[PDB]
Amino acid sequence: PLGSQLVVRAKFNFQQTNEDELSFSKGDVIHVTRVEEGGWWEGTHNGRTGWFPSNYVREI
Ligand SMILES: [Cl-]
Ligand SMILES: [Cl-]
Ligand SMILES: [Hg+2]
Ligand SMILES: [Hg+2]
Ligand SMILES: [Hg+2]
Repeated sequence: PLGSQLVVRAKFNFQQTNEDELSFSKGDVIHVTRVEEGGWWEGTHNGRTGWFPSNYVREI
């Protein structure tokens, strides 16, 4: 559970590949909540929480 206040911006549109993943549109800002090796981070956006590809975002 990330303690710092990391925010990222989506570089692409992402359709969740699983129910536990975050769908989002290019330009959306995501608040990172978990960061695990493997390329998938967990995050929040508009009250929704889930995993997403870390290579789809740019740290703000
Ligand atoms: Cl969205
Ligand atoms: Cl948005
Ligand atoms: Hg992956
Ligand atoms: Hg969203
Ligand atoms: Hg939003």
